[PDB]
Amino acid sequence: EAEVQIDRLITGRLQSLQTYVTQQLIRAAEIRASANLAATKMSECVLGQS
Amino acid sequence: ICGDSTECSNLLLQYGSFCTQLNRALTGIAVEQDKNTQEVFAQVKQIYKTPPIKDFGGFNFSQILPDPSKPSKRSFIEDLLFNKVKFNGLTVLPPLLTDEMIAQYTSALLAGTITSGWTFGAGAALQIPFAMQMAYRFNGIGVTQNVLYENQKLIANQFNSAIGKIQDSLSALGKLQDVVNQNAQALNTLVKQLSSNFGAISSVLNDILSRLDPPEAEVQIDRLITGRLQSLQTYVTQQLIRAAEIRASANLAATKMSECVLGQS
Amino acid sequence: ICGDSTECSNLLLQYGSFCTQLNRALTGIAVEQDKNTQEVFAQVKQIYK
Amino acid sequence: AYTNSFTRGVYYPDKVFRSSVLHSTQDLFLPFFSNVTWFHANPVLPFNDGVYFASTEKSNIIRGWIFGTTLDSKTQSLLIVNNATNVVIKVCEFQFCNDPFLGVMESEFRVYSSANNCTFEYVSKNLREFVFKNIDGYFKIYSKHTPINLVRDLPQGFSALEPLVDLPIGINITRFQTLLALHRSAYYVGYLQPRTFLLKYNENGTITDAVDCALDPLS
Amino acid sequence: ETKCTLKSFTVEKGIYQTSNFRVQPTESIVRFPNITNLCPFGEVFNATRFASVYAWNRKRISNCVADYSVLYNSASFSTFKCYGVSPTKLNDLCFTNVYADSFVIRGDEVRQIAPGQTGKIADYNYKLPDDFTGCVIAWNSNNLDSKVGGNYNYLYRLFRKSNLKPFERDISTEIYQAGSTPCNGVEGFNCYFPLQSYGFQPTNGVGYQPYRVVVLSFELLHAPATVCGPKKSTNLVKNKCVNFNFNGLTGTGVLTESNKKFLPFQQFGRDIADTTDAVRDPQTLEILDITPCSFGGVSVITPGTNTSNQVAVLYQDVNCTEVPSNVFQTRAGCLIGAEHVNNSYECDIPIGAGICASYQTQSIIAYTMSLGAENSVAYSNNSIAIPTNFTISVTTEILPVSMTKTSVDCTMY
Amino acid sequence: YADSFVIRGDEVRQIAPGQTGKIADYNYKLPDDFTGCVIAWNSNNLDSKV
Ligand SMILES: *[C@@H]1O[C@H](CO)[C@@H](O[C@@H]2O[C@H](CO)[C@@H](O)[C@H](O)[C@H]2NC(C)=O)[C@H](O)[C@H]1NC(C)=O
Ligand SMILES: *[C@@H]1O[C@H](CO)[C@@H](O[C@@H]2O[C@H](CO)[C@@H](O)[C@H](O)[C@H]2NC(C)=O)[C@H](O)[C@H]1NC(C)=O
Ligand SMILES: *[C@@H]1O[C@H](CO)[C@@H](O[C@@H]2O[C@H](CO)[C@@H](O)[C@H](O)[C@H]2NC(C)=O)[C@H](O)[C@H]1NC(C)=O
Ligand SMILES: *[C@@H]1O[C@H](CO)[C@@H](O[C@@H]2O[C@H](CO)[C@@H](O)[C@H](O)[C@H]2NC(C)=O)[C@H](O)[C@H]1NC(C)=O
Ligand SMILES: *[C@@H]1O[C@H](CO)[C@@H](O)[C@H](O)[C@H]1NC(C)=O
Ligand SMILES: *[C@@H]1O[C@H](CO)[C@@H](O)[C@H](O)[C@H]1NC(C)=O
Ligand SMILES: *[C@@H]1O[C@H](CO)[C@@H](O)[C@H](O)[C@H]1NC(C)=O
Ligand SMILES: *[C@@H]1O[C@H](CO)[C@@H](O)[C@H](O)[C@H]1NC(C)=O
Ligand SMILES: *[C@@H]1O[C@H](CO)[C@@H](O)[C@H](O)[C@H]1NC(C)=O
Ligand SMILES: *[C@@H]1O[C@H](CO)[C@@H](O)[C@H](O)[C@H]1NC(C)=O
Ligand SMILES: *[C@@H]1O[C@H](CO)[C@@H](O)[C@H](O)[C@H]1NC(C)=O
Ligand SMILES: *[C@@H]1O[C@H](CO)[C@@H](O)[C@H](O)[C@H]1NC(C)=O
Repeated sequence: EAEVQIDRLITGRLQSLQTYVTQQLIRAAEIRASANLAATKMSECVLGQS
Repeated sequence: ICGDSTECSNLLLQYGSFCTQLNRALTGIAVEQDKNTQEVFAQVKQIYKTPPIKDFGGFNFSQILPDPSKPSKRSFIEDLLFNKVKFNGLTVLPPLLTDEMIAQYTSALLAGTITSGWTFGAGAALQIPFAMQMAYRFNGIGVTQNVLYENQKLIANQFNSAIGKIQDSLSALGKLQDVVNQNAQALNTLVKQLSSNFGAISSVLNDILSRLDPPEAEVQIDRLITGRLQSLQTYVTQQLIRAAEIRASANLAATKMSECVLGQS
Repeated sequence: ICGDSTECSNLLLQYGSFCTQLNRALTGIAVEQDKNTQEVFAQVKQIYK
Repeated sequence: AYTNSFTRGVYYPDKVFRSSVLHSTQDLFLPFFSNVTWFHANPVLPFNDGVYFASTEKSNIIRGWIFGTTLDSKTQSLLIVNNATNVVIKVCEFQFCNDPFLGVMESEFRVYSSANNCTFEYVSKNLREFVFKNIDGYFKIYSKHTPINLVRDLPQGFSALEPLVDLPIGINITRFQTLLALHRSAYYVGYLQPRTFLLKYNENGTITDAVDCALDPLS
Repeated sequence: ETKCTLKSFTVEKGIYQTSNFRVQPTESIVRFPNITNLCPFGEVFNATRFASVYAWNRKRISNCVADYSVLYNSASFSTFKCYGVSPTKLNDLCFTNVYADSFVIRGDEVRQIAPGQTGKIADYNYKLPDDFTGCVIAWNSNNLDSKVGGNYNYLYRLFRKSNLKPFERDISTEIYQAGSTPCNGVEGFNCYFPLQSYGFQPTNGVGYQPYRVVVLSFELLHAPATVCGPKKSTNLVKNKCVNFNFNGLTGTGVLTESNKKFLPFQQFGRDIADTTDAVRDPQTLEILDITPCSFGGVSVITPGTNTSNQVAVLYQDVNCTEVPSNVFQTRAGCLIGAEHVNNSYECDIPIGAGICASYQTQSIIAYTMSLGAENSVAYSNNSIAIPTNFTISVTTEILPVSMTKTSVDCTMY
Repeated sequence: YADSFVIRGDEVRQIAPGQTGKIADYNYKLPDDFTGCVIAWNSNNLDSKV
């Protein structure tokens, strides 16, 4: 009888962990573009005159 | 999910903060859509006006300046462009800026350019005659500036004919139709997913509830809940992926407005 | 999911439009890939020699 | 003889109004461009899954059908008749003439010779289409009456069939026949299969066009 | 409610979604089909001439709408016994067939019409099985069947070889047979006809006057559906969130007069995305639209608890006429608790559709944001402006480059 | 808590969470998230008399 009750917890916790991991991919793809812009500004405004 | 019923709400309360996360995710998207528009269009300090004359060296801007005989005060080409493009918990919020306000930002950007060249994008607007500004720009592409003054009439006629061809080429906007289409089609699927049992006896929370007794009905209502929560997660994840694509496009638009409208590239 | 089995296929119909959604998502990113290389390489009008 | 339907045998799948909405359904339909038997003037046919049935005349030679599994006693059957008065639905155990009909004095009805155990009664050129089906003890009948400008040949066109009757009988059916008024002083039979169609709804809510989605690649 | 939604004691300026507003409907108005007929009992009961007791009749009532209440409460019946099933629950059950048997007997012979009896009637005239299911009804009929001089048309059988099987019937007349002997058709010593006749007279003590009897026998079998109880209804309304049921269609909403035209066999209409949006009234046969009842979101506008504890409330897209001072209507909903001014400032707290709010004039006010100042360039065909000085300015720009690296251990979580 | 009573033999299946019948309807009703245990034994010789 405890198998049926443990599976209900396993399914929920897996869902929650995988939601966490999707939203981190989507947030990291946005931090990546900001850092790519910062790297271009360091080249074009600090080591040059734009 | 539930929708009116009360046997559903207590069962869904058992899932934690799954619904709080989804509302946060959708609210962030909606707040980002106003910042997109503020970054593209509110790029000007003052609301500049063109003078009542139109002596611009033979250049004719009448098809792109605002139309005073209208409630919206759009231009002719902005009027051509605007003629070519309640439920189960779903709601559409209005944008913070009306498109009267957007047309008023664009006409001020236009009058800044026609009257001051590129000086209003770097400080206070300094007037200059339009032919002399055109001659400064011919220098920027490496042509000597008497080539403009000795060909002024021909150059103005060519501009005027090219501006005339644009309306005919207009009266294209598929990139703006695709966004509207993909969003409406993704919102239609979420509503259609409410008539599926997901492996319960039926898909309507009353007939399951008035044809079984609680111990028996809770089993089916949990299947319905699981399916309907999966549908909403699919919807929200795709809206998150689709909004990051719209943001990269509004960022390109802001850079173009800065670098192609407020200067010479 | 089912792999040539009608018993499984009719039970899969009780979830609605999940497979239509999945195929639509995967096809849209196969169309984007040809646009990707058209935008990089076909930047020239004539074939110069 | 055999003939070709073109776009025939479309019925409203159920109640519920509706307007301009290319709505998609899965049901039992008569496929487009089908092979429909031709009869002149008749024999015991099968049923096996619903039936399309058209007919053409100005007089009234077609005077109803008879249904069932054995068309006799020892098992129950339906009987749908129309003398010059009006329709007479009936459900008993019968004894049917192997060649049953009615005359035209104007005395008639050599149809059966037994009316035992009746469990349901009821009493009260041209193209006349009918769709008969039998699901979950209900015997549904759709129908439509269009006027031809011919006398007795199957025309071309689109015309959706509206539900008429509903009978909670319970009867089993495997066979059916026809009834004709003799001489004393043309009809077709299609069958229905599970297809998927795309119906175009008008703004008043009528079906004006359809698409059979298994005809060809374009469809 | 905002502090509770955020789980904090200090809210910073902003706009927060706090809950929801859902109009409430009352009463459960019902609807159905006009009370049609009520089963066929005409002949079967109000007949002008009943049937003998030795050849009873047998009517096989069939698919219909039977209302045993008009029977049960008619108070004209001297005997109404139900055996398989108590009487009040008849108008709530469904069977396969009902049979009705009819005949006429003496007054004190009504106690042999019951399961498990004996006597001249139950032995060989009419026998009821031992697990009967139906009901037995009986009423006196002295004035109809008894006539001066004696009504000798009502016979009964008084001799038979063997008692009847239940529901068996025997209309023969072959002579009887007394002690061992031929008796080839002819009365005489030990032998005689088998039928006698009640000679009914109007001056006969009760228990000798004719009673008419009807025996209903419900016999189930099997089917998909049939007769059943009669549903109730009420008087549908309009212009009021309501909880409705239209012969099966269960829903909620405001009902309104329509101007669409169904086809005369269609009950309700559906939208694209498949939601019921019109119905037809089963009694009056008119089309009514069913628009979703009011509803939306509620937002709270606060200047921040470190400034004030006043608050304004936005009732997302909803006419400021059914919300339950300053009530102000916006393209974005109904705003309560802020006053509308005519000035225009820079946007502070964004409401929507060009409207912002601020804590200035205090309290909370509404208005239309300001795009910016107004600069008028003195443009001419031979004028130029040239700067004579400059300023050196320095500004900042802040950019995120990284976030925190986290790891999880699936199994341990 | 221990509750005690006497019923017929085939009415022991209504002493369970989520049942219906003359016993569970209005004689003795068990909540729908019961926690304990139900014990029952035949007692023909003690309670039934000639
Ligand atoms: C600027 O160009 C527009 C054309 O797009 C001119 O307006 C048209 O002028 C012609 C004759 O030159 C008329 O036949 C059309 O009816 C005009 N269209 C309108 C008024 O919508 C306009 O005159 C030009 N501006 C100047 C100063 O010449
Ligand atoms: C159902 O019964 C009601 C009455 O019980 C019918 O209402 C009548 O409608 C006609 C309109 O043709 C009026 O002239 C009568 O005065 C109405 N009678 C009453 C008592 O109000 C109603 O028509 C019946 N339903 C149908 C479909 O006919
Ligand atoms: C025939 O049977 C009918 C139905 O029981 C009898 O009808 C009713 O008479 C009472 C008067 O006591 C009325 O209140 C009811 O409205 C009648 N029912 C109907 C017709 O709906 C009737 O009395 C019987 N025959 C006669 C004339 O006695
Ligand atoms: C150009 O602007 C500067 C200010 O930025 C002027 O210098 C200021 O002059 C005033 C009055 O003489 C002083 O009070 C300030 O201290 C000066 N500022 C600084 C930073 O030294 C300067 O005079 C202007 N030049 C011209 C030609 O107008
Ligand atoms: C219908 O089927 C019969 C079966 O033999 C065939 O002979 C006939 O040609 C078919 N008719 C059409 C129109 O295909
Ligand atoms: C028509 O046929 C039905 C079949 O039983 C019969 O009841 C009816 O009386 C017939 N019509 C006439 C006028 O006899
Ligand atoms: C059907 O009719 C036959 C012969 O008339 C009879 O034996 C049988 O009892 C009838 N069916 C029923 C259910 O009474
Ligand atoms: C119809 O005939 C089939 C024969 O396979 C039988 O099994 C079925 O019970 C019949 N229908 C009914 C309602 O009895
Ligand atoms: C039916 O449809 C026709 C054409 O679609 C339209 O003109 C008419 O108004 C509609 N309603 C009617 C005929 O009542
Ligand atoms: C918040 O409160 C602190 C101390 O009470 C005060 O110094 C600060 O100005 C306040 N902030 C605002 C925005 O009023
Ligand atoms: C709200 O309802 C009233 C009454 O019909 C109407 O006058 C008003 O225009 C409605 N609100 C809007 C924003 O139209
Ligand atoms: C705002 O100005 C308008 C001008 O049309 C006037 O009618 C209105 O009363 C003013 N509002 C207030 C609050 O004074």
